[PDB]
Amino acid sequence: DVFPNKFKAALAAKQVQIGCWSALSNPISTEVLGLAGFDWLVLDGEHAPNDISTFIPQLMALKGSASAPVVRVPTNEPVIIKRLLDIGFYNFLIPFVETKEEAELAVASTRYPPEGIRGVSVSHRANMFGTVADYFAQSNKNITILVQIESQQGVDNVDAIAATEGVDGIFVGPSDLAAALGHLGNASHPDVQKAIQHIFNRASAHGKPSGILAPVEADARRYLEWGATFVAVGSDLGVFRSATQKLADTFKK
Amino acid sequence: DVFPNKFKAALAAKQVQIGCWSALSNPISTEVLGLAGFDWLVLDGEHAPNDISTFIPQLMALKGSASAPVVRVPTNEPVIIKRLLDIGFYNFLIPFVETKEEAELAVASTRYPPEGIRGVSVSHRANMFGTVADYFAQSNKNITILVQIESQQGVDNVDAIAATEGVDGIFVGPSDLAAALGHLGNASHPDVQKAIQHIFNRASAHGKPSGILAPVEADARRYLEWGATFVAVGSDLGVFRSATQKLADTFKK
Amino acid sequence: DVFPNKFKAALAAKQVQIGCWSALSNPISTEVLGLAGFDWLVLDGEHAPNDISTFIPQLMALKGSASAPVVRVPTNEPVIIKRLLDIGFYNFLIPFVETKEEAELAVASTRYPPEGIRGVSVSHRANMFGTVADYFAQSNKNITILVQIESQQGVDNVDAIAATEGVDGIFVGPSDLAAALGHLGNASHPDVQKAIQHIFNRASAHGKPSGILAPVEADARRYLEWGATFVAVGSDLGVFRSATQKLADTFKK
Amino acid sequence: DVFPNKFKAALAAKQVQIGCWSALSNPISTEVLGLAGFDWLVLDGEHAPNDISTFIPQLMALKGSASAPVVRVPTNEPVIIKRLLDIGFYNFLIPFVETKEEAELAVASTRYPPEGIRGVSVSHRANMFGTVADYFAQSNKNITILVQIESQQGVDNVDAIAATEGVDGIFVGPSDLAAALGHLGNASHPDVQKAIQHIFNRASAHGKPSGILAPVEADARRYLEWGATFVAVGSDLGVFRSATQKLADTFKK
Amino acid sequence: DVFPNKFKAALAAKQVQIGCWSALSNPISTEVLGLAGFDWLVLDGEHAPNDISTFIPQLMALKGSASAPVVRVPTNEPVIIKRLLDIGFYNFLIPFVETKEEAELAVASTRYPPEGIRGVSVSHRANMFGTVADYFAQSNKNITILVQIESQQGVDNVDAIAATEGVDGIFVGPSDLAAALGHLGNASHPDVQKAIQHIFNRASAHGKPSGILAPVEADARRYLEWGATFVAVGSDLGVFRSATQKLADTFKK
Amino acid sequence: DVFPNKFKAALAAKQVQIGCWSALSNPISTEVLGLAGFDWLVLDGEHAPNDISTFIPQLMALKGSASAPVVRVPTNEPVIIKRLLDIGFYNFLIPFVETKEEAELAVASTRYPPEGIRGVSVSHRANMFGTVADYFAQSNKNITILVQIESQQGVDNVDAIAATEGVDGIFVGPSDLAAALGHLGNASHPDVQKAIQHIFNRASAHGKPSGILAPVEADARRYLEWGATFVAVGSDLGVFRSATQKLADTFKK
Ligand SMILES: [Mg+2]
Ligand SMILES: [Mg+2]
Ligand SMILES: [Mg+2]
Ligand SMILES: [Mg+2]
Ligand SMILES: [Mg+2]
Ligand SMILES: [Mg+2]
Repeated sequence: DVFPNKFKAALAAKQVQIGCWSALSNPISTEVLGLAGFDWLVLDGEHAPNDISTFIPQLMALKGSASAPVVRVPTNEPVIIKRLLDIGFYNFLIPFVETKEEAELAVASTRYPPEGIRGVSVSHRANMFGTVADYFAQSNKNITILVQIESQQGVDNVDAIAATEGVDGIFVGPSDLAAALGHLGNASHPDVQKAIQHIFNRASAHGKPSGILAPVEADARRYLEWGATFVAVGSDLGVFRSATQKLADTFKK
Repeated sequence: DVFPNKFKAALAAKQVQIGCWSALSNPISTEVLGLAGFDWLVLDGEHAPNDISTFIPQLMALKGSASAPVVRVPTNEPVIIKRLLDIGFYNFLIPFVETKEEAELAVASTRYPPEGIRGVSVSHRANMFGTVADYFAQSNKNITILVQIESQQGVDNVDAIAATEGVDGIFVGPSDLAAALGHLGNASHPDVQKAIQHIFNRASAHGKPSGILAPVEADARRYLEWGATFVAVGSDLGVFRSATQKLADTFKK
Repeated sequence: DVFPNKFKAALAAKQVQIGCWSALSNPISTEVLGLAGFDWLVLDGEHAPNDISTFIPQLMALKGSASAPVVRVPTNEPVIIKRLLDIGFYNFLIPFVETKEEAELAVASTRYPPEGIRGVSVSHRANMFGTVADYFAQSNKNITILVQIESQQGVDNVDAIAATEGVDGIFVGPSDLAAALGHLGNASHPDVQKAIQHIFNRASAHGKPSGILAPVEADARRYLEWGATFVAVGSDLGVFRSATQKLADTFKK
Repeated sequence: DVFPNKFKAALAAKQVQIGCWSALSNPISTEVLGLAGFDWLVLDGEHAPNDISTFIPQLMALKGSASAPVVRVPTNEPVIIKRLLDIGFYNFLIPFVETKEEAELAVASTRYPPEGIRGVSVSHRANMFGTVADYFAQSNKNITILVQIESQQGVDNVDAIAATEGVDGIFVGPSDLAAALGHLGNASHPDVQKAIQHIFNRASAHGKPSGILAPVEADARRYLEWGATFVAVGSDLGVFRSATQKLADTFKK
Repeated sequence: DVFPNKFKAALAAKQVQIGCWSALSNPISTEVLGLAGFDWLVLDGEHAPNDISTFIPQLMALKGSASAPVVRVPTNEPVIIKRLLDIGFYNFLIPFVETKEEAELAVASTRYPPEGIRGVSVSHRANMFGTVADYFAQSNKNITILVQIESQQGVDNVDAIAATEGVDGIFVGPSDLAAALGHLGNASHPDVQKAIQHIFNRASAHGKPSGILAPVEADARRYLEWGATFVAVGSDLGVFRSATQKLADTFKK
Repeated sequence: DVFPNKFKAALAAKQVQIGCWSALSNPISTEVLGLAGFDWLVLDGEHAPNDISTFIPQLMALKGSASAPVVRVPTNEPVIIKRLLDIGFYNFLIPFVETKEEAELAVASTRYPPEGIRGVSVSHRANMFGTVADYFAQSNKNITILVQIESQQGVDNVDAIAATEGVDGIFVGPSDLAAALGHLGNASHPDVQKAIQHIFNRASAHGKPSGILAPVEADARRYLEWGATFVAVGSDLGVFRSATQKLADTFKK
């Protein structure tokens, strides 16, 4: 049931995918998170204490969950992507995608030659140790590549990036984008808001779905109205912090 | 700093202490939990996958937190209590205390001879490796013992148990008490509610504060009105499960 | 999905169940082991370095596997069984069951009151954090109890043990039985073989299936012919040791 | 290589064995500790955060070290001893041995039937997965049992305990003995010193070597003069705490 | 109490800071190390088995310690620095800083745009999950950057490096410097000694404090006399090795 | 006994070395794997979930094994090699070695200046914390460098690569080579077979031994006949998968 990648297809079909970020970096809470019904969960390897050692336990925790696991790599480089592919990730979120070349490299990092440069191994979690049918051929067509536009250069080259073959979705990272535009900590600033819609619009111009992280409901709904389809509406860490604080406050004397 | 035990003092003063249960068994989420402001947190070793290997990481995660760490032991026996004391626990929740003798044994398990049977070690987290002043003497007077009345025999012997020297609080375990009274999964049944009130009354009669676990706000508020002072109003697990499901439902209905 | 317990049903139907022991105590190899197709896998907590900290990772590794996970507890006592139940084990192998009383205690340790003495918790892996329907009621009828007859007293009391309500299967532990009969390391001795057949006969007399661990194919096949139905035919450790040595020998003689 | 047990032989010969306690509970520092040249190292499972999960890593860290690994069990009970034996421990320190019966039980817990009650497993670290020659037979004669006399009853019954077959050494636990004699934290009190000498004398009377833990050089040297042969002269924790504080003080006064 | 960074200020004030290296890579011994009173502790990620998985446990172990935690990164590259910042490190030691450009990149790696290129996340250990006041603004002014001059190129460009804005301290790595000058294993060679004082002197010429690692007391004091202020006087590993060996030797027969 | 490197010498002597790949990434099974008698074991860090955290436990597990540990790095870059050297690896397998420059960099990454660029540390597992005699000098001559030729560029430059000083062996990675030649998943294709023998032949032309991974016996023997000497004949993962599946199939009804 590994292939076809249902998430990748849903995205292409322009269907709304509701997601949740994951930074708690442990299999116990992540197993619980997998019961919520989110369409996709982002195991953050860039801003959370996640790595191969924590990723496998969480992927195992998510076995049976309807949620599509997505790894947000620490950076766009071929080696860590090679390693994350074999441990079982079929969907990737690439931070700071600033040029056409970088978008091409990200895609190539997930495809075996001649299409890409992915290193070959005959047995691992990805092909469930040789039990995944026609693995080598099917893998090349079933990896989701979501590139993050969150820098001025990325915005400048958004068209070339979105036009890149293999780039399945254009994702806006609000915090870094805001910082890039001189508005650190203030993504709601008008100029950042304009940049966001511009990114969504250019994604659409190239037939690629757009996405974003929006933990504030009002923002998430506005982005959805603007045409975004794969929207992360919060994070396990954020809801845990908020919910635990609220419970304590409710009884505060 | 370690001593005097403020939590123990707060209980003796019959001051309200709002707590939260912990079963996520990992230092990452627990550090966040420590920011909530709960007066006490129960690291569950009876019904959650916690053990000494997970307890120390979480105790370290809670260093600096205003929340008093309390360990709920897997069972009332000397050995594990001996080990939990040395790793840094100064507050204990003892499950299934059904007789005066069992109450006395729990207390004795936390005190050095001649008062108790606690094994002696000269350096460990508890005396912060020899840096806690007058440790041996002060330790015996600074351990909190909270006994759980959650069985028919426990209810029958509640007076002798509450009258036991060293028993700092009388805690009601709703689920086991309900089951013991023939109402598994129905702690709201009048038979159970009546026993709870009775337990609270007898704790008061012997000058000991009473407590209970009540994840439903209405229940927690009723128990507080009845006079319980150390009330756990939820769990990190319950809060996490509910909050994540809620976020998903908000967008997926 | 969790209930009804198919393994328990298969045993009641006297259907053959081929199992494999597990002592490698890690999620990496165990996930691979789950692909083999064994009807049941025994995560050994008595003679292998397994504990709750290693059990959950392996249970997660086995999610989706057709193999029924069975835990062989370190000893027949209430507390550890209580803890193993909540982390997600629905099938148990109990070592050294020597009397009717011990058999009854093992069964009781897995059932909530009034039928048993199992401690109650409202959320854990066992009820998949509150998502298992009618959990409390169904759990009591869906736990498999396999008792090990591996001592002289166990043999003497095999009838009373097999007649005990809740005892789902009569399992022979070859090594301990051989030692108990004065033939340490020689389970093939006629004295031992005779006791095994006798045990199988008495299990059948009380309508309970019998089982045994037999890493030698000829032995396993003989025991199956004698009528044993849940037979462990090897271990991940034994298989690994043998296969790796064999590969090396093929080239180094 | 595994057998014969050289440490056990050294004790029988009444040869001095200098040991060091270990509580740092991790393989990194323990590997370094194994380079020190101590005759024996005690991996403390009673007063340090050690358990099977930390024991195997440290045993592996000590492979090749001339130091004999000794585990100090959390308590004198059959089950944990059974488990510690299989993971690779051949030398045991038993806390609170107070009667002849308890001494006999500790010994029996390490020997296979008919001599003892040790559970049988055909492959584990102890027999290095089936590579230790004549394992079953040799194991029964190669386990070291060191009993701790550290309670008033233990002192009263020291003769019967020392006379017990299988008891290889009589070890004095200073801290618990002092506490038992009403001198908590004052093992130097004459009452305690007198009991120690008496214990040493009775061990000698029954042809068994005596030992003790003495982190203060003057104390260790006095005990050696009195006739103790297996003396732990410190702990990795005590040495580390002292040495690091000393280095800091050298520059900060 | 996260900001202001007291260590960073102390350094700027030219106050002597006594430090200790840490390579034991575990929270147990590191918690003990934090009680010694060192002004700073270097959790080595370049030559010790430390990484994100070991760093968080040790940072938690150091909560409450007066010692300022400093991470010595594996190499000077933006990605690992990004990750180490979010896990809670506010002080960095950068190995092999050989050019002005590299010094600039190291500084920029720790500052949010427009000042630097640090990736943005709204919740993590660094801002204690949103509880650190005015975090985004304050963080950019509270990160300590200590660059290592330990290569011939670094020596050649020491002036440009020390003149770089954001470079708070010039640290000499003796072992690599010695090797670079053709004196591997002999930092005491006259030419290496001259290079060291030259580095200290150029640091001073640009108003930046100088530092070095000197486990031999005589060397540490000489360097202090030469004007160095942040001097690491040993390591947890070195003192442990020395102290354990000395204890054993003291009793060697 | 660390130096001289016996494996490195055996290779130079053109002696056949039978190896086995390791991807199970845990110390339990790897300790067992070390008993098989393979001449070398490759702890895979490129296609298996291995890293520093898993490498040290496995190296400790292999202490006492006659098998030479070899790490296959995730990629050819100086930083991870620096780190792997200090943790105790003396033999390296470098993936995708495509040019003379890259071969030179790999060699240099393992040698201290002036020969190479290896970073210097005075105490770590590699010099067993200062106990390895004449370490600094001997290390530079005792590291085995095995470069992988598994790309078209590597084949084109095989002569320059094999001629590089310090390159001890030319290893063919079949899967990547096949993919590079347009035959993904089909290394048996005639053109790949020709490329393999060509690589072996060019290795010989420069006096360097050749090696390859060949899990199919017929292939391994053919390669040996072609002149290859360090041949990996399988993997722990592959044999485990095959052997466990076979055992289950043997009894399948
Ligand atoms: Mg971003
Ligand atoms: Mg309860
Ligand atoms: Mg048995
Ligand atoms: Mg003691
Ligand atoms: Mg250096
Ligand atoms: Mg390859």
